[PDB]
Amino acid sequence: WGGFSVSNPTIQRFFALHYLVPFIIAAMVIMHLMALHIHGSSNPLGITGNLDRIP
Amino acid sequence: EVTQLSNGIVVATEHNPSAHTASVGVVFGSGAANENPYNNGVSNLWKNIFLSKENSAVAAKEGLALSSNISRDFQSYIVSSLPGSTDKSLDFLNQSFIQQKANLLSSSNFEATKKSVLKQVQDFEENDHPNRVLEHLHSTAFQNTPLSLPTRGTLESLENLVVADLESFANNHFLNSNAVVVGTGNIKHEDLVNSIESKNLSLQTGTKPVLKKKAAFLGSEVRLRDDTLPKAWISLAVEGEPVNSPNYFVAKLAAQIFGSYNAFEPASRLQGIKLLDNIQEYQLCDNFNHFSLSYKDSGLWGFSTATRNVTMIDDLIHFTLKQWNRLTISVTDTEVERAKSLLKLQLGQLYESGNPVNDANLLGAEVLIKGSKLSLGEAFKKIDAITVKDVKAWAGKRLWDQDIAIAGTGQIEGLLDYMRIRSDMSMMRW
Ligand code: HEM
Repeated sequence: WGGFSVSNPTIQRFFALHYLVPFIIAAMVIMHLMALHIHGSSNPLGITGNLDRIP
Repeated sequence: EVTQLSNGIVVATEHNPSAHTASVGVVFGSGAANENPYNNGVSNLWKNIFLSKENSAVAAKEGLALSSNISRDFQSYIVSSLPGSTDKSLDFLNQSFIQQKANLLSSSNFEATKKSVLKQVQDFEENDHPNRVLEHLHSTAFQNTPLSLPTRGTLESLENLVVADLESFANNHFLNSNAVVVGTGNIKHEDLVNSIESKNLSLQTGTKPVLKKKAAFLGSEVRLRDDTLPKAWISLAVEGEPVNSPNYFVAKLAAQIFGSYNAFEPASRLQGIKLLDNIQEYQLCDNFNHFSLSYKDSGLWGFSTATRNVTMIDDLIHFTLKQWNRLTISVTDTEVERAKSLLKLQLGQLYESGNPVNDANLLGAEVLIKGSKLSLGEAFKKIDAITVKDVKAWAGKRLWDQDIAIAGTGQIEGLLDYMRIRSDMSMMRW
């Protein structure tokens, strides 16, 4: 809280955090697409998809 | 000089006193486009019957050599001999091919020829990739139209034939109004006409069947992928010009601009072809060539290539099609000047080779469409008259944003989808 309850020290640090975290999500999405690229997407049949690929 | 007389059958002759051989032949205006998917391969079977062991033996006893050629628009049967014996070739052609066909269509001979042709077609379909890829390109370009039937015939259809199909085809297509009698080498036109007149040499009545559908081009592709082969073979083409088009020679020159390339010959790496500047660095291909093929109803303009770089196919196709794009907008005069002389030498060897069989085939196939044979000299002036504006006008019509046909086999997994290739036919920067 930065104090004894929710007051000025709370909101003023909640906003500066709110501007930061989306830049962390954007960095985790980059790491999220890095783990998606090693093996690729799946298909609804649940079987191998390496036989028929399109760009 | 080329001399043609319409008396009797259309008789064409090209005299060359220097040659030590003479060819006499018959060229028919029917080909693999005159047959249907159920008797496909009847022309090849007729060819192999004319080339059978007994017929060839009786021919070679007199001292004669037999040639047969099957194509989309004509069938050629040629007898070649020494200049003194040119009259004997007519006698053999009359006695064997024309007058009687019962002996050649016996049961045992037909079965043996059928089994040999089946073996040949079976070997072709599995162990000859660059040519069967071109055959599939034809079959996918002109599908459901006469021009797409393979000239050798399919394996499944060749089994169903009997002698009845052969004799029916002979009745329907071997006619006086469909035939040209050709003479090449050391023979005179007057002597040839006199020799024909002494005999009857009548083929049949006439009125060959007329096809109900004219050949049409469809943008399409066929992929025959096989991962047990070491390379990938690819043939790509667009619609071209037919025979008797005003833009025939412009088409051949535009083809000659890009030419052919072999990676292992040291000289062909120094050619003025600018395309090589993009290919040579990463060894994209082993060989390529460019073609402008013309038929009676339509044509094909494109290239064919083979490569072991199975991971860089799209780069090869991309660079080739960007070189094609350059024709419409920014072709330069030096390119055309080099192309003129390269084409003239290219046409020069084709029409002026020593072997008279090629001359006979060309003259017979030419007079069956044009009605006369263009001279070598008049060919050059049209070649020399070609300018940059003509090349741009032809390219803006025939290959700018036009449908394509593709056929490939082997490790063609790197070959991208159809649309990605189709989009490369324009630049989008112009
Ligand atoms: C901004 C947030 C996110 C973005 C932009 C994102 C983007 C993507 C993309 C582009 C793919 C590949 C395409 C697809 O499968 O549809 C993917 C796959 C996947 N994502 Fe996400 N994702 C996000 C959040 C999440 C979350 C929150 C989860 C799980 C709680 C998740 C789990 C997955 C899984 C399991 C796959 C694989 C699906 C498959 O291959 O069938 N993602 N993601």
